[PDB]
Amino acid sequence: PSYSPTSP
Amino acid sequence: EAVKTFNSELYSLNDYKPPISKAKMTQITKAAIKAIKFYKHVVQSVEKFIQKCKPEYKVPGLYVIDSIVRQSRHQFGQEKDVFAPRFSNNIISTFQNLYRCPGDDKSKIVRVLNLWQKNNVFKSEIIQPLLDMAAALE
Repeated sequence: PSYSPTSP
Repeated sequence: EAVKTFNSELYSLNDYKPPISKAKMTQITKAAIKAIKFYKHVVQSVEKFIQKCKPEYKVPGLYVIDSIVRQSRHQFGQEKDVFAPRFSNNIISTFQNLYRCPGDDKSKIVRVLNLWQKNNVFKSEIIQPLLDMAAALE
């Protein structure tokens, strides 16, 4: 559920 | 009020133990993007948060920058995005603040930088000094 620096 | 709503959601990070939820990051990002007319205020607020927040929130603050810049580039186009260029003005100082994070969070910052480099989010003359700052800490 945590944010990861991935493409939106 | 656009800025007030954004500030409210950004500072709500203080209610939570990181890592921060995708849903929360999405809320903050959506409020930033909705407030694009006030992008300078949005950037200022993010930078102030990063300057003043507890060490556990530095990475969350970086993730707010990453999320905003990624969504803006996706939504408005890489060449038209106003957020990365605006964040670049103070970015050396922003990162000096970010690297005052717990030692076990340092790898998380480098990850973000490596991905920004791969995707040319910032020019090399910006990315390299930020990378150099991480290396000088070790």
